[PDB]
Amino acid sequence: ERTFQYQDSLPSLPVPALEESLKKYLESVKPFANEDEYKKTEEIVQKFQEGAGKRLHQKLLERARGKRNWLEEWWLNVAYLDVRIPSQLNVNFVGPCPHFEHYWPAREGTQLERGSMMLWHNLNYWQLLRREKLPVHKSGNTPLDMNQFRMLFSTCKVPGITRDSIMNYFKTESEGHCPTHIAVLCRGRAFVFDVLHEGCLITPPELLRQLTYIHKKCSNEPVGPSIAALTSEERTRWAKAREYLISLDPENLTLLEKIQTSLFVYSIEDSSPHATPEEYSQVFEMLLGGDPSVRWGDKSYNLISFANGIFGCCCDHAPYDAMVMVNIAHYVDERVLETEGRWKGSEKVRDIPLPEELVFTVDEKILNDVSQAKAQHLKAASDLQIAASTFTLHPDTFIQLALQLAYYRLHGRPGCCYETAMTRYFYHGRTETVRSCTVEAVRWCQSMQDPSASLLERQQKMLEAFAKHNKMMKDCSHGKGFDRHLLGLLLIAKEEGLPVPELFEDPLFSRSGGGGNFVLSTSLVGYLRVQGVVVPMVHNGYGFFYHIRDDRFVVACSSWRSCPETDAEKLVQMIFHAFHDMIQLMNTAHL
Repeated sequence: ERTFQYQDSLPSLPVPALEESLKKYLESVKPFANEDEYKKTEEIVQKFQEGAGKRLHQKLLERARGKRNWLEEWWLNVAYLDVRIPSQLNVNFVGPCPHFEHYWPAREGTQLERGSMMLWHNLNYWQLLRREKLPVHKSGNTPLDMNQFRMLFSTCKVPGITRDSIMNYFKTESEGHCPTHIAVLCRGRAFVFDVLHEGCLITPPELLRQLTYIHKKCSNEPVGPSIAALTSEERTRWAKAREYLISLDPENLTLLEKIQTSLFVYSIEDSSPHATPEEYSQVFEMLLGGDPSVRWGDKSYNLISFANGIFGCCCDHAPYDAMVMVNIAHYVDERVLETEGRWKGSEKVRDIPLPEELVFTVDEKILNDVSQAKAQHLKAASDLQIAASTFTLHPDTFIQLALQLAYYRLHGRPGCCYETAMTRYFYHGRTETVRSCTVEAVRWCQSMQDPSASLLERQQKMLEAFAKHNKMMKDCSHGKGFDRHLLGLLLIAKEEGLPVPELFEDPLFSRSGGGGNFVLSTSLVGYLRVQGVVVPMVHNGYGFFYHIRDDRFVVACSSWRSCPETDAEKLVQMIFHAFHDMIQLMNTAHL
């Protein structure tokens, strides 16, 4: 069995029935509307269903007739590439490598040694992928889309004036040649070297010589021009800075492309985030913040190495979602476990070429832009607050409802929530929105705060909330959600120069979360001991992510300090109490 052999067999992303989508939409706005607003929205939806919507839907069906995935290109552009805000901090997702839970606890002086092994395992993953030896993901006997794995290596975003682009240089052995070098960022400088020698992958001792060489060379020398810091800027500012940089010397483009085509970028940081099984929220913070001078925000996969032997991944969210990163990070975690975090092979170090430095041609203007880039990123990142803890009826639904209750208790109102739903059953399927803030969820939350509510009432309403969320998640992952569908209708109109339908201008459309206005941006990040996180979707909102183990729940929450109303730590404390109360309710109801 080969990694991508089922791709040509995957079913097309479906287009739900208009009526069902509009029914679900109407039901979703109830928690945020009074009688009048609801009646208004209902009439707007009815007219839409009878007129413009019916026509736009037909056009969407025609698009689907010619595309195995009618949403793919649109989603990439509208959700990522066209967005102008600095993506490195506000869009990229990060994930700490869980090796400090066992063999690699935080310890000064272990950066280079552990680093050599981190690269070795990551590269072995790449070899498996290139040979298509990576196991095909399946639900039962049904294969899932594996296309996102092509975006892990040799993939990089390139800034544009109005629209960025994704360059995917990866290729399996059957398709052709694939770049074989990695890029290392250190002290505002950049180096590259081939990972192959005489046909085989170089070993940890050899990789250690490369890293040691780079580290030692830069340590007692001033920080370089830090061109990488430009990747953390507002997208248009970076696009222009990139054009200017290239105008200074054609060769500069060659240097940029070398970074772009590298299997991945490895960053050497001199900071040491507190990272223990108990407290490691700081790893998330330095991963999203850090020193821009050694981070290539546009890279799909930027492996980060801290001074205390701690590691993490920072990824561009544009080409793929977090699960690919979770998979490789877990793969590495297993390798470290099986090897006791050591290289027990030959200590020989063959005579391989030393890393080559990419020396960019720069002038006073470029250096001023670089300076500006670093400053804006550091300032913006300093406003980020991260709270991470471990707590020890589908678990995902349980957590989603607990979050609803926690927010309800902490802020006194239902929080419109976005939960990622994967649609990998379909060709190049990525995600769909699950709206956790349902009428059922709110009714249950009210009963939990209702002194006159009987144990039986609370249990009954909670179960009804579970059932609703479960059905919702199932439909969404099966392509029957409605958020992407409505987006598609909107894009059909725009692409033809037709006006925006009134349904989207309706106050309830954005109050219910539409248009990227969810106060709670959430997602399960799997069951592989790896945790991921991104900043909130809105200034006065939260980012809440988690992963599930057979004996615990691990959560990571983000919020903006400049927003006095929100507090990531308090929300996490609140959800833990929520977990407690729900557990108690279930056990008591047990009887």
